[PDB]
Amino acid sequence: ASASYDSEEEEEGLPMSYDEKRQLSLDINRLPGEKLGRVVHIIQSREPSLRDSNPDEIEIDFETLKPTTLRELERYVKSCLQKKQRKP
Amino acid sequence: KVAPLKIKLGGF
Repeated sequence: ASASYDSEEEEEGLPMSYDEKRQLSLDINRLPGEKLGRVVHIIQSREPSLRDSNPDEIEIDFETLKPTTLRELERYVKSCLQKKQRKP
Repeated sequence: KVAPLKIKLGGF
């Protein structure tokens, strides 16, 4: 009878804002190549278009990427950027 | 000439 205004906790199912996506790109550049290697594979998991290219190049498109991948990128970068300084 | 929110690693 009335929408409950659902507030979900769907990591891999939430639409990410342009602001979030923007931060994602920043957070990825905040990662060194050593750690970038994982985020590359995270994308490749869904994106065979990246695999189509050379893994030297990261291929990300924050628009056609799904929350499943986008959030997983975030989840990784954010785990690395938690930092002993932000969290002592 | 502006690209959408994408990012390359290394070269282009």
